[PDB]
Parts: sequence; C-alpha cells; structure tokens
Amino acid sequence: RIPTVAPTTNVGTGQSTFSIDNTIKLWLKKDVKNVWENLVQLDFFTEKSAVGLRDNATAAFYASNYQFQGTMIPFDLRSYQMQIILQELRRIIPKSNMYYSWTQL
Amino acid sequence: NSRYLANSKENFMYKEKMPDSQANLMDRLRERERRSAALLSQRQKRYQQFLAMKMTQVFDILFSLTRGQPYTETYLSSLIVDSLQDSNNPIGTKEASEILAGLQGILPMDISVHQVDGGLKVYRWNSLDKNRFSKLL
Repeated sequence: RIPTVAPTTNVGTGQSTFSIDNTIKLWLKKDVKNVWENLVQLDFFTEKSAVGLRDNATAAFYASNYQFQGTMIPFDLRSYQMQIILQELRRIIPKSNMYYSWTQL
Repeated sequence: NSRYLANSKENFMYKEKMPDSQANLMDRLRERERRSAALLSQRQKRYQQFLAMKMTQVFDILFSLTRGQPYTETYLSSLIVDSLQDSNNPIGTKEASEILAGLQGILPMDISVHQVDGGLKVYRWNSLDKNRFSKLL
C-alpha cells in the first residue's frame, strides 16, 4: 500500500534515483526466533495443553520424570495456544501504532 | 510546435531541486492569492469565450431545421445535446440552457423567452442574420 516509486533515470551519468521500494525491514526466520522466545517467556503464549503447576510436589515430581516428547518435536512446531485473544488485542494497542489496522481483521 | 498537447518532459523526475531559495517563497505566495482573483475570473471569461463559439452554430442549429413556433426549453435543450454535440465536441445540458439564454440576450429582437411555471418557453423563429451580432464577443 506504499506508492512504490522506483524510477531509474536521473541527470546524465547520475547513478542517482535509487529504487527503494520495500522500506520495511522484514525480519528473517533466523532472527525472529529471538522475539518468539521473548514472547513465550512473557507468557503471551502457552503450550497446547500444559499443566502449569501441579497440585503438590508429588504429582509435580511424577510429571518431571516424564520424558516428554514435545522435546522431540522441533522448535517451530510446538502448537502454542493463545493467552490474549485478538479482540482484546484490538482494545489495547494504541491506534498510533502503525500496525493497529491489523488487530481488527 | 503545433498544438500537440503532450508533456513528455514535465513527468521526468523531481528535477525541481535547483532553487534553494529562502522563505522568499512566501513572497511568491503573497502574490498568489492576488492572481487567484484574476485567474478565477479569467476562467469565468473562458466560458464567456467557450459558450460563445458554441452559439456561433446554434443560431443555425434550431434555425435550419426546426420551424415549430411554440418550442419549449427542455425539449430544445435535449435536442442541442445529443445533436452534433455527440461528435468530437460534447456539451452538457445546463450548458445548453446557458447557450439559449445567451442567444436570447444577444438577440432580444426576435428571440423572446418568457417562463410560465417551469422551463422557459422560447419564441417564434423569424430567421435574422446573426454573425453581425456574433462579433460582439
């Protein structure tokens, strides 16, 4: 939705009039994982179904002996469920933010 | 060149970068409003011009074909539009009304227009010569 002007000509032998068009640093897969860990530990997310804290140290210990398998599934497949739903999300992000028009679908 | 109204250069680029003036631009703008008075009125006279040329044919549009004396306004207008004005040079309805008013005013001798309840009925044609008054642009 940006006019995306990328003219090529200029003053003779100018080499000016660059063609910058994307103008938003779309971050790579290799870096986002940082933000993903930051989030998942800020508790905006959660595992699919995770018993947070067992009743007592007995059931907690009996669940720590459990050799989990989500270990085996890689980082980028653990199906995280949500903690703050999109509707609420629209109500808090101040509209000044340039992504506000995506909170609402 | 011959009035081929192309502009192949003005769309080149943001070449408008040489004049690195001071707030002097306000200076220019201080005169802008002034010309806005003339410019507007100038544009106005343009219709006083434009409509003019149109009527140069209209006293041969209704004349050379229509000798029904009681002709009204809506019918005659809707005749003017959709007449040869569907060729290269179109025109709008209320503009045709203006053309009629102008013809009457520049020739009240024959063309007598007087309105009854809605729409100004027009006179009974008597076929003068015209350009002799068309020179009064």
